[PDB]
Parts: sequence; C-alpha cells; structure tokens
Amino acid sequence: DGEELIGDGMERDYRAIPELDAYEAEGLALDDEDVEELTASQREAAERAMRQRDREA
Amino acid sequence: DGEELIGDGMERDYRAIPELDAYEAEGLALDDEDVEELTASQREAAERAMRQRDREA
Amino acid sequence: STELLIRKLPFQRLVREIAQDFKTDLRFQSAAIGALQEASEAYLVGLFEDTNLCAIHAKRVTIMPKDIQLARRIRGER
Amino acid sequence: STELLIRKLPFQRLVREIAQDFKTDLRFQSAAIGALQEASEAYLVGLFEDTNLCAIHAKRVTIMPKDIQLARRIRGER
Amino acid sequence: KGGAKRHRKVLRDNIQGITKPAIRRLARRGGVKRISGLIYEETRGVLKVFLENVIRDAVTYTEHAKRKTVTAMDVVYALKRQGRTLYGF
Amino acid sequence: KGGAKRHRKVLRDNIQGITKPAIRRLARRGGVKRISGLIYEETRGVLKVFLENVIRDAVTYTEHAKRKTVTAMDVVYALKRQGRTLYGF
Amino acid sequence: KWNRRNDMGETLLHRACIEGQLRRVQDLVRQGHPLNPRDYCGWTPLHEACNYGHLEIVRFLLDHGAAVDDPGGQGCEGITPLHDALNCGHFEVAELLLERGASVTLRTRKGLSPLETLQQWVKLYRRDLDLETRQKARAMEMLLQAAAS
Amino acid sequence: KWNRRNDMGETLLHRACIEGQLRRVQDLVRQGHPLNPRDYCGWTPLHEACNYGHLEIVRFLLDHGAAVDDPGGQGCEGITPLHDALNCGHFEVAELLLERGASVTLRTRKGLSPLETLQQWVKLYRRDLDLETRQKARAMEMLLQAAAS
Repeated sequence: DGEELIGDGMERDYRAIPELDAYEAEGLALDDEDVEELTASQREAAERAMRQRDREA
Repeated sequence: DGEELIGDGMERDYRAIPELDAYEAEGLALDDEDVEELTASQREAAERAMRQRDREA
Repeated sequence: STELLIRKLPFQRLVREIAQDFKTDLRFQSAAIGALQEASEAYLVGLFEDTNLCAIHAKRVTIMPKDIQLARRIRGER
Repeated sequence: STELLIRKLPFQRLVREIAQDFKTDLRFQSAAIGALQEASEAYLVGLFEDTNLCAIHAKRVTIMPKDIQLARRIRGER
Repeated sequence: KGGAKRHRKVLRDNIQGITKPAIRRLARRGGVKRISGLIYEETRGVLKVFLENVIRDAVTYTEHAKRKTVTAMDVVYALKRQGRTLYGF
Repeated sequence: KGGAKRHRKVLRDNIQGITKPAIRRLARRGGVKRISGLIYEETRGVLKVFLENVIRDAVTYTEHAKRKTVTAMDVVYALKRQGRTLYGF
Repeated sequence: KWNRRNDMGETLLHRACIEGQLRRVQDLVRQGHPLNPRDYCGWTPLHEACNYGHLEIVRFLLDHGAAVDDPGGQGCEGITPLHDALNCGHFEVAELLLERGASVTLRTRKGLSPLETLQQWVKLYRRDLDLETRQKARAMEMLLQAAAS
Repeated sequence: KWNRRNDMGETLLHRACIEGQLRRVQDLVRQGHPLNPRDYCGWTPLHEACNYGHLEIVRFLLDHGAAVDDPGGQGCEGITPLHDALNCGHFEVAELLLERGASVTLRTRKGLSPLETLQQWVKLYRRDLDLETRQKARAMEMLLQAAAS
C-alpha cells in the first residue's frame, strides 16, 4: 500500500531540464545597486517587533 | 509486561521527607563573599575553548 | 543520479508568491532565493530521516503522514 | 500529590560527584544546584512526553527504552 | 426552484511546483525507501508552513532595513530565528 | 590450579539517588501511565549523560571566571550552550 | 497549529460544510476549528454552509461559534451569510439565520441591501420559480422590509 | 554516543568479556566499541578478558583492535594485560598475548617486572600447583627471562 522510491526508472527523476534548472530574472533585483545589511539597532528593533507579534498570536 | 503509575498507593511517592527535602551546606559556598559573573571576554574565551574541545572529539 | 532536489524555477516562483501576501513590490537577491532553497531542502531531507525512524519504530517500511506528524511534534513544531 | 520530583539532597550530591571528576575543590551556590535541578527535571518531564508519543505511535500504552531512544534521536541527541 | 451564485475562489498554486518527482528526490536523500500516497500532500503542507514562517520573518527584516530588496542575510537571520542554521550565505 | 587477583573497582553511586519513586514522579508529570521495568535504568543513563554535558560546560565557565565557586549564571550559560532554556536564574 | 489550507485557502472545516457531510462536520467540529477563518478570497465556513445549504449542516454550525454574522474578506465584495443565503435562495436556511442572530440592517454594499439582494434574486429567477418558492420569497420579502422600519 | 557505563564505569563491552559470553562479545563487537575505554578505575575490556580468561574470548578480542598492550589508568597501578594474565595464571592466555604483540620489557612498576610478577605468583601459590601448571609456569618463566637478554 505504497510506492517504491528505488527501482527501474528512478533515473527519469534526475534528468536535466534547462528551462527549470536556473532562476529567472523576474523577481530578482533590477540592478547591482549597493544593498546595506541591517544595522544592529535595526535588527534588534525587528526582533522586538516580531516578539510582540508573536505575543499577540 | 509493565507497571502502572496511577493507582492505589501512588500517594506514598509524594510523602514529605524532611532530611531529603532540602539542600545541605556541604558543597555549598562557605560564605557570602561577592562572586563576579563572567566578563564578556571571559565568556567568549570559554566558548572558544569549548569549541576547540569539541572539534577534537 | 544528481544532487537535484527541487527545481530552481518553480522554487523561485513559490517564494515570490508566498512573499507577496506579506508585502508587495518585493524583489530578491538571487542568493536570498538560494538561501531559502538550501534551507528548505535541508529541512525536508532531515525531516524525512526522522520520519523514516518513526516508520521503522512502528515496524513499517512505508512512511506515512502520521510519521511526519510525530517527527514534527517531537522536534517541537506546532 | 505534590510538585515533588527528585529529592533535593540526593540531587545535590549527584551534582557534586559528577563535578568532581572535571574539577576538584569546587563549591556551588545553592541557586546553581537549584538551576541544575530545575533544568534536569524539565528536561526529563519533556522527554517523557515525547517518549509517551513514541509508545502510542507503536500502539503501546507501556513506554520502553526504545521509545526514549527514538525521542532522543529525533531531538538531535547523540 | 431558484438558483445560486457560488463563491468566487482565489487560487495560490505555486506549492504544486513542489512536484511528486521533487518529493521523491527529497525522500530518497532522506534515506526513505517507500512512501504512502498521502505523503505528497503532507510534504507540500509542511514545506508551505515552513516557508511562510521563514519568509514572514525575512520580509520583516527587509522592512526594518528600509528597503524593498530581500538579501541572503535577511534570510539567514530569519532562519536563525526560526531555529535553523545555514552556512555559506 | 593457580589463583587470580581480580580488578579493584571504583564506584560512583550517586546516580542511584535518582530513585524509582523519583522516576515515577517524573514520568507521571510527563503524562505517562505505564512503564516497562527497563525504564528506570534507561532514565538514569539519560540524566547522567545530560548532567555530565551541562556540568562540564558550567565548570569550564567557572574556571574562566578564575574562581572555585559555581554560580547559577554559569549553569544558565552551560544550559544555553547545551540547547536548553532556563528562566528565573 | 489548526490553520493550514488547500490552495484556495480552504480549511478542513470548509471542505466538510462545502460538500455537506454532516457525519464529517460533526466529528471535525468536536475538536475542530477556530471560526471565521478566511480562505484566500475571504469567505468563512458559515458562508459555505449558507451558500450551499445544507440546512441541517448550518444548524450544527450556527449552534457553535456563533460566527453567525461574518462580513466579507476584501475581494469577496462584503457578502454576509444572509446575503449569501438570499443569493442562493435557501429560505429555510435564510429563516434559520434570522433566529440566533441577524444583520438585517447590514446593507452589505455590493451597492445593494438584504431586501434588494432577495428582490434581485427573485427578479432574475422570476420565471422558473415554484408556487412554494414564490411564497417563501414573499414571506421573506415582507419580513425584511418590515425589519428596517 | 557509544560510551556510557554502569556505576563502575564499565562499558557494555566490558560486561560481556567479564562474564565471558562469547555469543555476546561476538554480536556486540560487530558494531560495537571504541577500544581502550577505561572504567572508573582505568581498566580496559582486554584487561577483563585476560584477567578472567576466557581464552576463546580474548582470541576474538586480540583479533580486532588491536588494543593488545594497554597500560594502567591511574589508580589501577599500571598493570598491562600480560601482567594481569600472569597475576591470574592464565598461561594459555599469557601465551596468546605473546603472539600478536608483547610488552615484555614493560616492567610495569608496581615495583615489579613481568617475570617478577609471574615469580611472585608462583611463590604465593607454590603449594597447590598442578604438575601441568608447574610446567606451564616454568616454560613461561624461562621464556620471559630470555626476553630481556
């Protein structure tokens, strides 16, 4: 009452599919502009906010 | 092939036993002298040491 | 075989769709998608190992949803 | 019943004995023993909950060592 | 003898992009030899919850950084907050 | 036809201080209704390992603080390092 | 914990009172659900029940909760359960919703009001209605009109 | 993972080659143990095997490892397995330990040396020894003496 993962034809699961095997540009950043990571204050702030978000759920 | 936890006489498991129900002085600090917690450097150092301890085990 | 797990492109679009109802107009660094994909895959592969242990405990070779459920509960998920 | 779990005094002596082969001449703040005892008890009580889940998974009401073992493995212990 | 107006429905499909082959591939890597039919659905639900929790936190980081581009580091912190360790990013 | 000198043995007993009643009390609190006989031994082993790991780290903290008295905070850090959260200390 | 859905945002409770399984709805409601969960369009399990009714399903439902007056989730055009039931001409269900609560002033703003909704329903189905149906609609029509007062 | 003990520090491997269960020792050694683990006194599973021998147990053991020359853990007075076997007069076992390795210069320092250990063993058991036993001890005695050379 289940299906075998290992046997003849499992190799079809591993074929290369070029059009699916890379990320596309859509949804990615539009350019190479510098992106600043969180400052320690900004991080501490975000976690404070999420702490409270959770506290009310 | 096992024993029941809940039934007549489980109450004997909860009786007070004064001589066992408190910590004794032996092994405890001898006096009320001030005890300084780890400095951030000391903590970072200890964790560095334990990281390496683990890395060799 | 290959180190192939989840196809990249559907994974990307999956991430954008989910992100969209939290916030709109978002874009991603490719590495951010990469980060999500690797973590997702490590998460599921590890989970399947725990799941497999739960099946064996029940003297089954076939894993089932209840196995995944036990694993997640013990791992402290909700 | 009572909130009694492990008797304090044997727990204290248990801690000193274990501590002794790491380092000698150690003494403890009482709160440190208290800290160890509470953590130990939370740890075991929680573990028994996971263990109980593993027994039920195997359609048993009686928990067994193999249940504790499964729980610990899934929790990532060694 | 009248008639009815059914509910408009809104579809979010993309989780089906975690396909049966993808799921077999994950399970195999996890050492699994045999799966029940319900495993596919279950796995999609589980991953969906996982991503929803991590991306929600990540997006929250991105906002507090006052920008609209999500970064690998935003995801790393989110993962850490959600109890998962990621190296290399 | 000769004779033998057996090995001297060194006993560390104190783990037996986690008694059968103590273990019943823990299991009950954990919602457990029935235990096999081997549960007692197993639980002692498991706790012993746990304490050994936490106290080893704690003692290491105490050393780096250049003192011979272990403090509640030393234990808290040890617990945190060993993946356990403790409040109130 | 309890809220995880299909790709339409539909909770396990939804599916039961959608397909109108009473032995399911019952068993599930036992432990079952935080109510007023909104699927991706914004409906609630009571909307589904009213919309399809499933009279004896909505009776089980309106019991617990209550949840009996639920507005629209955005995008679903702000349709209350009575609005929904009057769109589907389930009058026995519309009658049920009037006991245990009612919105009747709701004026749900698709541009219309509860009476206007029924009236537009009648207008659209004018031919094809039974005698009994025509009468259930008249009762309901005079009943709503005399609600606002 | 593998190292957890009884209250004497005794590993699962210890108990098997203590009680001399071969069908146990076998099955366990399969997956079984990091060797030279030291119990709380500092002995090793090979010490136990030599000490009790259990000739056909120590043969299974000295095979894997090797682990065949193991000094004392502190407090156990620095007794090598051959020292141990000569204390227990298991000569067939003492002979076995001489192939596949040997410490014979070990001079284990309870103050004594391997020969001195055998000699003190003989001296102590002088009356009560068999003919065969007396002869096994003579062989071994001339053999050790001609080791140092």
